[PDB]
Amino acid sequence: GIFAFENEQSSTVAPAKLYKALTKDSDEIVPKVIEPIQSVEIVEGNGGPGTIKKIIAIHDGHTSFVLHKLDAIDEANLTYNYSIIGGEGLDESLEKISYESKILPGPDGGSIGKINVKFHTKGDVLSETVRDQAKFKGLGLFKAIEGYVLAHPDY
Repeated sequence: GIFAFENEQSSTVAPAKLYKALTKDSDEIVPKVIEPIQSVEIVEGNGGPGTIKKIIAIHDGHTSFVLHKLDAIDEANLTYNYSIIGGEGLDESLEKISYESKILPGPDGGSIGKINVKFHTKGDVLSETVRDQAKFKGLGLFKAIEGYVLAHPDY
């Protein structure tokens, strides 16, 4: 199945800066904001669509990873779509989780992060364990990065 959810988060960060942090600079910001993440490594591709990233983490004890694929990016429209396609952290019932993001202009020179998340389930049911984690999964990454940029604009 494919269960889509939409979420929106306002931010005081200027659209282009928030977008940059979420795209171009995420590899380097993420390790600083989510401690278990040691690094984010490009294992395929040269950065545009199709690129695969191995996010190396050590969830208490041993190193593991999660696989991320860039599905599309359009900086001119401040949009970027990526998916979580493998490794630990990806529920057993999911094929992958796809995110389609767009940063829109908000009032007062701030912005709005519209995140459409799609859970591609192996069955016809979205488990309550996942529908109850569609949160951390929905806006988690976004909030972490936005908070960082918010507190470290000159990063």
